[PDB]
Amino acid sequence: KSQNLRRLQAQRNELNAKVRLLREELQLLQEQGSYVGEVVRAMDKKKVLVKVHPEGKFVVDVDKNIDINDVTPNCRVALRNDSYTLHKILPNKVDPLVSLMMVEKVPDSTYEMIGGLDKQIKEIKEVIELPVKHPELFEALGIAQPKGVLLYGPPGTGKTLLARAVAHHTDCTFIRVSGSELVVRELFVMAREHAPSIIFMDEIDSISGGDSEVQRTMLELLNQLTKNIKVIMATNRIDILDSALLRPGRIDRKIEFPPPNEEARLDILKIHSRKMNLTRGINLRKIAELMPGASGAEVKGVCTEAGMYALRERRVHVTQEDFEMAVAKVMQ
Amino acid sequence: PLEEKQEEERSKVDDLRGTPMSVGTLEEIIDDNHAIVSTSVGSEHYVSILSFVDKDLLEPGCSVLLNHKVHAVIGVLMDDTDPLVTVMKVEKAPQETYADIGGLDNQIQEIKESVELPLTHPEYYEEMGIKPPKGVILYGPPGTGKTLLAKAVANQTSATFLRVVGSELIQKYLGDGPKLVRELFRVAEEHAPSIVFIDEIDAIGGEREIQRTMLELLNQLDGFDSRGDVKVIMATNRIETLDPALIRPGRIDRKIEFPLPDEKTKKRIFQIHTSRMTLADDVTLDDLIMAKDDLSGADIKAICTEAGLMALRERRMKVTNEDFKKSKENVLY
Ligand SMILES: Nc1ncnc2c1ncn2[C@@H]1O[C@H](COP(=O)(O)OP(=O)(O)O)[C@@H](O)[C@H]1O
Ligand SMILES: Nc1ncnc2c1ncn2[C@@H]1O[C@H](COP(=O)(O)OP(=O)(O)O)[C@@H](O)[C@H]1O
Repeated sequence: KSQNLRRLQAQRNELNAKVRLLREELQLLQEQGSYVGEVVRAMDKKKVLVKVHPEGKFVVDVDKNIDINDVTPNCRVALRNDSYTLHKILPNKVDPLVSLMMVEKVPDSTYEMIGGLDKQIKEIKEVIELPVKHPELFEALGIAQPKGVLLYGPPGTGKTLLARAVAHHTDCTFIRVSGSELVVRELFVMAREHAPSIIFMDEIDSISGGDSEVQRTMLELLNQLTKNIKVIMATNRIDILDSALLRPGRIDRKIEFPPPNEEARLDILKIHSRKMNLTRGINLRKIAELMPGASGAEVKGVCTEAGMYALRERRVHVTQEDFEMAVAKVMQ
Repeated sequence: PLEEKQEEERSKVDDLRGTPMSVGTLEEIIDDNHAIVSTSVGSEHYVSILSFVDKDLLEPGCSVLLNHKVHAVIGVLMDDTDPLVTVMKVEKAPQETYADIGGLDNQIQEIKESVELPLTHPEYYEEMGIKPPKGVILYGPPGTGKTLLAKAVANQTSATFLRVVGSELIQKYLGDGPKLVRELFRVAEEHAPSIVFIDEIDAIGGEREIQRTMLELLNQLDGFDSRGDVKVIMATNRIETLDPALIRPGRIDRKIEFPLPDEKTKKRIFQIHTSRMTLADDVTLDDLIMAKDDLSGADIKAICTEAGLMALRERRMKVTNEDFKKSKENVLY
């Protein structure tokens, strides 16, 4: 009876604690609201040098139960409620590059679905994960360092996707400085922090000193250089670029992308056709029959258009002929 | 007991200096007891000063800091938050020596005095009488010594080593450009002594922003005075292109150049890189001296790199000089 009575004591004390923090909860919410902001990190006795959201600066203190030793720069959390003194830490809130990756969301996760390129992936995997994950045979083979790969090919067919895929089999990173819209030399710090990184470029001539300037601008810092960062430049033509890049070896690797032949186009059209429903049998060769100058894209386009040409008749299986009017449509 | 009056600060003074102190950029210093401060908002504030603060960073107006409730100049802006974060003020040096350059020897000797000898033995000149000369240009054909190698070796036995390039000098947005070399020769000037590299200035790709920018490496080089501002070393591939205004053998002093290789440095510079490699049986010069009827300084770097890599695809640290031929056709053919 006393044991069961103390079980009832546990029930009554639990409900009484509920009414504790509800009662002092309704008197509690009459207090203040802490601010929030990124910082440049401390130097001295307490210290922060914050920059709060509306107006970006102050130097504040830190409470006893905060252990100013771990709170590192660009890791926003604050509480200087009224007098301006810290309390605790919050969600790291995605650092800088997390921004220009998710923002330029251009890079689309890719892995091994490259449509019939094996010499190309043998050569880029020869010079993009051997200088990262096995440096030991380079520091005993007498080689200094391989860095910088130029991807010249037709528009399409290997760009932004080979340099994506072998960047993420290796789980390296994939920084793209293609375009300078909203923010050089500061990017190197981010790459250095990542430790290992891969920088990618832009290819515009048609689908004066565009991005060969930054290209070398980071080969000047990259030549003497905290070492496993590998620039990648994609261009449509090898002849259009600078004579300064024509400086063997400034581009330790000139990988070549041909336009796809018959069987490689049945491989890429095999994969993009592995995106959807078809039927009991296609025998995809007749579509590849007129592949003649095609392009990587010229394959994703016709497979989506074959899907839509199956969608127009409210039909749930992509037949043979929707391919034939897809590739027979896009000859424009 | 000299450390007895230090603890009065944290009970009478740090109560003033130690609150949600605000930081606002300082302005025109009215005389000693006051100052004006535009805060973070834009509202000016005729603040007072502090007695115990050892004021040395008054320049109208680097980001001074303030008090929150009352307004003053409570502290100063150590942790400067250095503009041009990534300009290569080298702390971890690269890997080049007096030996691995090994080719052009006259030239590295001349730059070795022209930069290094006012540092490694500065007691020639004032005992002799002359001034030390300013920075050089060192132009050349492409790959003729790595122009940026005899400056890199001029790095690694000296003090700080600040660089620039034609690309950091020119600008897109700008309209307002010649700022880069304002505060590049202001940060450069401040170290006393640091060497500034106008890496490959060649200015190509309206035009008048480039004109004024060149006019400010020109004038901001030599306007009225200079600190220890040797190291203005300019690498160049096109000496006949840039405006001959830089050299008034004042703005740009004594300058040193080179023919591309000779065969003596085809051998002597060929056997530096492959000294790291493992080929030993048929190291040759017949495939090296008259092969390309002069091959750059790099083409031998790329022939060693592409040679060992091309014999490294088939996984052996062996001595094959027929794979070396596939490296030759592979890199320059
Ligand atoms: N071999 C291939 N395998 C898979 N996709 C390819 C291939 N070639 C081209 N593509 C298509 O190209 C697109 C990627 O664009 P990308 O090739 O980077 O442009 P560019 O051709 O300008 O480099 C993808 O949607 C992809 O389906
Ligand atoms: N002892 C040497 N002789 C000739 N060339 C060299 C030597 N050491 C390095 N180099 C090459 O010089 C290049 C860097 O400097 P440089 O040739 O002046 O390039 P650039 O002239 O384009 O600035 C590197 O590619 C390097 O392989």
